[PDB]
Amino acid sequence: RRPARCYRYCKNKPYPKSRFCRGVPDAKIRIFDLGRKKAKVDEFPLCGHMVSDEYEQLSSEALEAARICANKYMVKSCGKDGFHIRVRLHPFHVIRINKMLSADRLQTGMRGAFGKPQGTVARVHIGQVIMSIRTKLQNKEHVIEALRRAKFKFPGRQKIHISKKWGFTKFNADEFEDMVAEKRLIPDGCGVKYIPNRGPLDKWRALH
Amino acid sequence: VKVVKNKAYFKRYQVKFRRRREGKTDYYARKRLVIQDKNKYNTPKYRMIVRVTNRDIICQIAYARIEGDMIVCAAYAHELPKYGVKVGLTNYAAAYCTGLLLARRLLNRFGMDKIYEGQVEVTGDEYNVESIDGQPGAFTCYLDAGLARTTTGNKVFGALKGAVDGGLSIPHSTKRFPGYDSESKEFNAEVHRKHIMGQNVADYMRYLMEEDEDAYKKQFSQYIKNSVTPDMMEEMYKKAHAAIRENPVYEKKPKKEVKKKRWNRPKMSLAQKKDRVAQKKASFLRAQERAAES
Amino acid sequence: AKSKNHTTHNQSRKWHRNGIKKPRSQRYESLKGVDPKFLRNMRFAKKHNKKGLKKMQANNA
Amino acid sequence: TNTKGKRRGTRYMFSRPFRKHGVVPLATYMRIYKKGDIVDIKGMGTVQKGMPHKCYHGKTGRVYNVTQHAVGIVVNKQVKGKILAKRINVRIEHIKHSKSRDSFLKRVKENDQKKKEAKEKGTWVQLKRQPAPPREAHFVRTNGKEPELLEPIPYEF
Amino acid sequence: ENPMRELRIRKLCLNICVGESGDRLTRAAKVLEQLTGQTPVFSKARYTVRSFGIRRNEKIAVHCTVRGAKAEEILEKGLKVREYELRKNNFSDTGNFGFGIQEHIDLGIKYDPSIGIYGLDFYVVLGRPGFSIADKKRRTGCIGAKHRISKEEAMRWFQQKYDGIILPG
RNA sequence: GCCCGGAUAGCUCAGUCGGUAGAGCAGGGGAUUCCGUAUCCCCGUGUCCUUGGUUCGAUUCCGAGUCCGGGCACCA
RNA sequence: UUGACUGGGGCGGUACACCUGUCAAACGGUAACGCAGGUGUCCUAAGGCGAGCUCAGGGAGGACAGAAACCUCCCGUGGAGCAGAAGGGCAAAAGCUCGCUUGAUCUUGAUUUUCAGUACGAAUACAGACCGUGAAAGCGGGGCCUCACGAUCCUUCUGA
RNA sequence: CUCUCGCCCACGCAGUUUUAUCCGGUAAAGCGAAUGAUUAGAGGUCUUGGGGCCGAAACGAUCUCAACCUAUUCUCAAACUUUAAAUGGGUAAGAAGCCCGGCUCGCUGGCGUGGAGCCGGGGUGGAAUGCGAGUGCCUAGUGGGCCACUUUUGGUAAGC
RNA sequence: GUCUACGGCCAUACCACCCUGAACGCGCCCGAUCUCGUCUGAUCUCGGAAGCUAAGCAGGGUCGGGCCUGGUUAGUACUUGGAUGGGAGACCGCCUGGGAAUACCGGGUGCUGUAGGCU
Ligand SMILES: [Mg+2]
Ligand SMILES: [Mg+2]
Ligand SMILES: [Mg+2]
Ligand SMILES: [Mg+2]
Ligand SMILES: [Mg+2]
Ligand SMILES: [Mg+2]
Ligand SMILES: [Mg+2]
Ligand SMILES: [Mg+2]
Repeated sequence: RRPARCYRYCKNKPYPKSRFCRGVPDAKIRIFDLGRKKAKVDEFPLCGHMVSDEYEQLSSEALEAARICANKYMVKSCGKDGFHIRVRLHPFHVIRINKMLSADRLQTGMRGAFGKPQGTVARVHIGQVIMSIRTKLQNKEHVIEALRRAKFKFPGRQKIHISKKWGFTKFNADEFEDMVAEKRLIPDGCGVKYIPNRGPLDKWRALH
Repeated sequence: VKVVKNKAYFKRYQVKFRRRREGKTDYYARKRLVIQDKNKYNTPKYRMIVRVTNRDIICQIAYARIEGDMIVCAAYAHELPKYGVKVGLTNYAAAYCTGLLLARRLLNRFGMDKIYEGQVEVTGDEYNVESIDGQPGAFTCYLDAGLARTTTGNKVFGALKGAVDGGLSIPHSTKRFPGYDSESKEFNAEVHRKHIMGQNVADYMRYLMEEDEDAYKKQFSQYIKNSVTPDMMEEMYKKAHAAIRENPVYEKKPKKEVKKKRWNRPKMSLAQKKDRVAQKKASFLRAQERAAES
Repeated sequence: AKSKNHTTHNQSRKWHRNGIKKPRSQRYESLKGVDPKFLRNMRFAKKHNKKGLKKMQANNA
Repeated sequence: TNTKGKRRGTRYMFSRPFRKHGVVPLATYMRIYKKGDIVDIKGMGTVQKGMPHKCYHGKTGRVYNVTQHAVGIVVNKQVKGKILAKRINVRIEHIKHSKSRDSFLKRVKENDQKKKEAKEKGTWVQLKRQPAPPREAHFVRTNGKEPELLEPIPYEF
Repeated sequence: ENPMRELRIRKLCLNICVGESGDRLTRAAKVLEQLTGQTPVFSKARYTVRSFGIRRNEKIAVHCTVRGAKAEEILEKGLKVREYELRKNNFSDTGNFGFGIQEHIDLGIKYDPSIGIYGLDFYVVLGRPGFSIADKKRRTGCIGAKHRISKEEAMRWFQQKYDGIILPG
């Protein structure tokens, strides 16, 4: 396995696992949520993200080392099932290997140069989130420290941001409780199902 | 719990036409019937729209313009009691009589009355009009049955020969008139003229005198309305043939007779249907406030 | 002995060194390949207007 | 090398657009093309017979021949260092009327009726068009109120 | 009080589904013509699966559709061998039903060992006056929701005419 | 150190028609005999290498990794 | 006498004649031993025309009968099929079934595609014949379109 | 060589804009829109795949993991796409035009219809900027290129 | 105020459900002797006028679903042209011009031609 120096900056057009590639090994991450996944909405108010500064490729393998490192700190502090980490970006680009000498000039030179499927990375843009926990508000300095250790396993530059939203929902946490109170939001497990006021009227009568 | 036929089916649903959903046209046959060659540029292509319905037969002559079809003249069968056939307005003899009414009305509109008589006495044989040298040319036309199955004895070909006997040039063949033998190849004009003057329906009146008089009161009740009897019927259409040739012009009623208008609801306004909603929302909350507390 | 395969480099500035030209579309184009039944009529209409015209038009003109 | 075949790069352009499939409407066939008409080429995908070539899709030519089902069109085509007038036979469903001269045929109408409209009245209307001039020295009003002060907002993520 | 929105036997469709073609299927059509008095039409398989002995375009069954007063004449034979009791789940969600018999000797057919024993599937479709616009050529239309008939409505028909027993359990 | 076929009882080995887990030895019990030797019978012993996919169905098919044996191998 | 291309040559492969999607950077054009595949055939119907019909799949019922047998009803914008590689196209259809047929025939030019704007091949719009089919409008000179092929000289057969 | 400018408006032309008119499927965007990938929980239960349970027994009775369906959620696509730029491509911006009357035709044909051609007649100021143009013959050298922004393919990369 | 026959544009026209529908019509509807077509007068073809608005069909309704149109998203994302701009790079900011898309929210829901009929 080559250094990730080699498989970094987004140089090729994206080469997904599809019906034309058909040879690519499986990524190291295969599970993506490691906290208490069954938790409701109102249990963990704040979330905290780690956000890219630069447009690069993070490998599928490097996302495994960060989620093991971030689970390990927060079962040490917040306890087992006291948080919910979600690794948000998924590896779909397939990087390739031109495995030569396959100490001799035997195989080819650059003749049939198009590589073999080597592994998977994830193509990350500037500003896009990578990982995100959600906790109690009494765990605020354990948001940063889990996300400050897990950035020593990524290339390039990341930044830690505590988000103005209510958890993993899309709604701001200042007027979340003003809006889930009367009608406009209903909790379904770990997320929030925003209801409009423009459907059939019997499912307004199913409310109240 | 089971299955989902339409959720974004509607997002990707492509309707056919206004007139294919309603089942009138097909547009495969229309495209071949209705478009002129491009090197003719303005000459209309004429047609003969013959539509049998329940209780009527409609015959029209239209042509294709870009803003809709342009109908030249039209003959009906509720029109037909003015000339003498008062009842039985969908048989093969009311089909022939509508077509001759549709033919004579056209040539009178075009002024081609005295030339192009067609065939005055009906032998039922295949006649085919020719254009006379020095006279205005014959009215060429193309029958379209539309969406009805065209086997032999279909009465859409009843109006076809009423038009041919009026002096209209229509390409056709004798192979689909009644009286054509299927397993043989012969054609019988004697069968066809008997089918054209209404003795197929006179024999069935004779078949219902001497077999069961009780079914002859149920069926053919409105031949017993005035008096129509199976000896009178073959003469009765010949008088209808001789009277539509001398007067096809179709005068219209004075037709004013009313100033009356309201029969269906208007589309209710936005504010009326918006205040209906809150008048429902208020009526639900009193049902839970007062009627669950007291 | 490997070489260079195909370029369009330098070709755009030598196309304009004599300056790509509209072919000037003169009056009276040729009738090359007009459909023959139309053309066979149109010279029957050109060999009778030279004969059977100029007594019953020179009065009207 | 690169497959010099007819109908090659036309995955999307000989395709009916989206949710306009089916049998073609009938006013397309009820279009009247005479000699010298300026038509523009757009090959459809339902009718298979008279599609021109992908070289001409999007271009605009002139009618010199009118046939039963098609129209002879002279278009300019760009070959390498010169253009050529090519005469292409295209069926009637792949063309339509180009409106590109119809903003000139309106202002030869409303120009000549306006040319004699001042000839009978003795003026200097100057019917030749000018492009957009620099703006007139106008006089804005700020009646009562004051111009609202706006400032660049701070940065946040 | 309910005018001309009423049930009737629209058609009655019978079949025997024999496992093979040949001699055994040639006299299966001898029996279904002995019931109805009209020739059967040979239905053939479109699936070749080889665990059934079945094969594509191999004539596998005989069937007919009997309509009118002869439909209810055959139907009163097959219900008095099933003793005018059905089960509730013989009624489809579109209202129409069917029950099927074993041993066609129990029906009016006399036994002959050159022919044998065959089983029937009687299947009855119900109809109101006006259901024919779904099968009309010219202006084909949907039927309307209040005019179609339900499972819950056809079982109180079977108790009205033929006065049967639903027998749910 | 590049690819070709394998991974099955305590073992070897066949197959795992897209529908069972089966020869043959080691072990245990019987049957045979005057007592034995061979012989016969029977009962056991299957994460069918892990994970994912493909139908009232996969150990069987597909393909991802690992483990193991057999190898594509110029002239300077 | 002992092919060529070739990240030196050889071995390998064929990028040597050709077609589909992408590269290709929204007209067209565009390279590499770039990627994913395909071709040297098949078809008297799978050519032609007309008619009637609707597909894949699912739901709910029916003797054996079960995931899969046949029967029925409902839903069903193409999730089917169109000989095969793909892409495009197509529903009273270009798909299924049936009835007739041979336009897969004779003849001259023009136009398009590659292109030097040469040829072959493929194709388009006609025209003059003789025909098919359909009630007719019409459609048809091979296959729904994009590939399926071949000079001079020599030979052979046919034509007045 | 053919002509144009020598002393109220260019004939003509253009690696340009403007004014109208079409053309396209890139970037972006979308996947609670089809196709193809794909994480998570929530609600409802036909159903089978199995257990705890009254129990000789019982779809008479109480439950779970699944499974399927519903509304949501995370993340994508050179060989996907509803939508969709910027840049770009064609065309038009007049006398070779506009209008009127008439004659020819063997084509077209209800029609002194349709359309072509032909003759005679009527009135020129018809975007901005710049420029003199048109056309023919003869013809050498070249047919190893290389580089740099920007956009891109193969490659870990390369003064590849 | 609407319809019938034929149409043009082909969802503001479709879809699910629920109300209303005078008069003409359209239709369901009642029959197989003929014409014709079926395993079956169910369809298709043919004879009608005893019943019917139940359906189709037409109007209207739904805090409807789509569809159409508009805001918001947003001068955001991209992009023309320019710089001896920044940065180790990846990428970025500015200059000069052009400028989207989804969620979210708002409003609409057939328009018309020819010919004939009702009121
Ligand atoms: Mg009969
Ligand atoms: Mg018969
Ligand atoms: Mg009937
Ligand atoms: Mg009604
Ligand atoms: Mg009603
Ligand atoms: Mg409504
Ligand atoms: Mg709505
Ligand atoms: Mg720029």
